[PDB]
Amino acid sequence: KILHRLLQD
Amino acid sequence: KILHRLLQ
Amino acid sequence: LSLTADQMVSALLDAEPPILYSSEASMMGLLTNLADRELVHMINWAKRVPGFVDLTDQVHLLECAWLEILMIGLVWRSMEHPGKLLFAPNLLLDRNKEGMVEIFDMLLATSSRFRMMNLQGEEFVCLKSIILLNSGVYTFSLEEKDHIHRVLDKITDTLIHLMAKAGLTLQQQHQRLAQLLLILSHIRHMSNKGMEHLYLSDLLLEMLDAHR
Amino acid sequence: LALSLTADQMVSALLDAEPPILYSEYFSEASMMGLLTNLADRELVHMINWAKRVPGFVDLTLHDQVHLLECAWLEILMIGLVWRSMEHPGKLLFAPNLLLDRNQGKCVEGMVEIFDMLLATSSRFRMMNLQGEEFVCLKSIILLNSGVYTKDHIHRVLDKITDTLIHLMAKAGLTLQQQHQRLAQLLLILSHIRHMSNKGMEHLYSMKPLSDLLLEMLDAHR
Ligand SMILES: CC[C@@H](c1ccc(O)cc1)[C@H](c1ccccc1)c1ccc(O)cc1
Ligand SMILES: CC[C@@H](c1ccc(O)cc1)[C@H](c1ccccc1)c1ccc(O)cc1
Repeated sequence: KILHRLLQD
Repeated sequence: KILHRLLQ
Repeated sequence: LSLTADQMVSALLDAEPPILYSSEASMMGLLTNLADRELVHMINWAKRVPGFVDLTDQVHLLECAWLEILMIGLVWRSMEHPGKLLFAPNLLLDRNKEGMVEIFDMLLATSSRFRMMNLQGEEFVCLKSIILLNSGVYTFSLEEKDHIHRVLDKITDTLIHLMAKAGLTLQQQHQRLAQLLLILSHIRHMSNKGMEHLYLSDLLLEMLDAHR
Repeated sequence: LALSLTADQMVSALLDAEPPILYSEYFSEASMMGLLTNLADRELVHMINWAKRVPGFVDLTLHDQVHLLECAWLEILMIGLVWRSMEHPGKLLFAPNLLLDRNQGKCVEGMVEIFDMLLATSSRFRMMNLQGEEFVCLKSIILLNSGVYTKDHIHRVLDKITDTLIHLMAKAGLTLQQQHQRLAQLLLILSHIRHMSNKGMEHLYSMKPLSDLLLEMLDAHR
């Protein structure tokens, strides 16, 4: 899930 | 509709 | 509409429906049969909810909130039975299930939430009444809508009455009020999800066809 | 951190974290959804950044942050739609250059029943004269609440927002009784926002050219 990446950056 | 009769 | 909040509670408590008794295909038959007989008691209970008979609208409110009212009743019955759901005194089921295994957990979660909050019966009957009047109020005419809000406001006052007469501070009253009503949002969720899987007497399908 | 702020500091943080009003490109069944999915996709990117600026959200586990966003994303989209459609009765303002009516909803099948509930919620916010400071509180509540039973820290943050809501109403002249009644009225609407989201989610899965993120969000409700 790309949502993990957005929430970390 | 069934709900009509029972309510009355 | 002109009842004291003590008289409000007394009216709702006295109007309470009784707790009825009752593989994969057999258990659905039990729940379907049980809910169908509960619906009969709910309708006559709804007639005893203050302000409900002052409407026409009654059919619509019940068609939208029937599964909600059934679920919050279930959750209320399962409150003192951790990890399990008390559909009937002779039907106590836990997690140990096709697709409603998720709904069970949400019901268990809701029941668990009622437990730690130490939900009172006086508060329960208020919430159940709120669900009835609120769930189908923006799907309507507006002459009755104004009256419904007045009844909703009255039940809100009754809720705050109970908490104040329990020793809770003014802030604790607001907080508990919010906590309670926020749970109704989850009940709407469980109802919609439960209504989804449902898609079997004539009445139970008349209610079921309304959410198609 | 969120626990240790004033009600005024809580409001100011929420108002400052507010996402901007995006525009769409410059109908039919495929074109309508295209503009909506494109708008929603760009809104979601801002929402994720808005979520991280909501007090007590970063203090949660990343997994929990994903869970809450996936459960509330359409609610948050809808309550934002409803809010900015207040000053346009009978119409839904998706974008400043995308104003739609009830008849225009008839292009996407099954979408007109959602539009009616959205307008009704909007006219309700109108009738209540919902304030912006109250709107940002409701939106934060939706974020933290909608997926909490699917926790101990979240319930304390929710209580903080409840304190903040009462604070706004007390600082507006409303009596104690009027504060409880308004608070209750606002939170009951959240039950309907949940209902609209569920019905909207249903029709989206019935249609599923959605983006990867928008499809990841929808698959969470599958
Ligand atoms: C949670 C169990 C209910 C249910 C509702 C929807 C489903 O897809 C699966 C189960 C069940 C139910 C309700 C309506 C129709 C079938 C099953 C029920 C709920 C409350 C109650 O007091 C008695 C039974
Ligand atoms: C109600 C409009 C939304 C919608 C949601 C579900 C549908 O089946 C049809 C339309 C919509 C939406 C969401 C996701 C995908 C498509 C459309 C949306 C909502 C608010 C907003 O600010 C931007 C778009």
